[PDB]
Amino acid sequence: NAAAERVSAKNALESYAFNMKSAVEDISEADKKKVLDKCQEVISWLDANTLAEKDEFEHKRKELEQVCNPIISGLYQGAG
Amino acid sequence: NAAAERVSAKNALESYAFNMKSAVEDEGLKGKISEADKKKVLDKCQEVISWLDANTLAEKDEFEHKRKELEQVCNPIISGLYQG
Repeated sequence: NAAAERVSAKNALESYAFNMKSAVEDISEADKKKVLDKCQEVISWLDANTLAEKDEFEHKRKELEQVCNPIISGLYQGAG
Repeated sequence: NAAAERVSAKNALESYAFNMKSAVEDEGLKGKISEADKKKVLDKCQEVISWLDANTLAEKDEFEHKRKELEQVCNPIISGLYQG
């Protein structure tokens, strides 16, 4: 149901943001900062948008994963 | 340096295609990724690799477009695996 989907999108975003902040504090130093700052911006956004709609959460999670997924996986490297 | 940015973009695209391909072909992701997700990732990796073989001397921003295309397909999967 709608209430359930909304909270699930929200928890998906929150937990990714915090787990990524932590993960990165176990790669480049500029890239660390990129992740941390983005997680921090999503966290502040989440703090002010606790009752936003499911779509808004999912949108922010896409933004977050776009920045963080490549850096944390090391996927861009090796070919050089 | 334009030459270097171009090469960095090409390398990142190449790295991603081959590394993702290898990641999902991993026998230790059996039942962690759905067959549909896996086939999708693999097909896109192959198409990119095949584009790159034909476009070795393309412009920086063409490699970037291509890379973002690959990301849109891979990111949900990557996120799904870091979530589970």
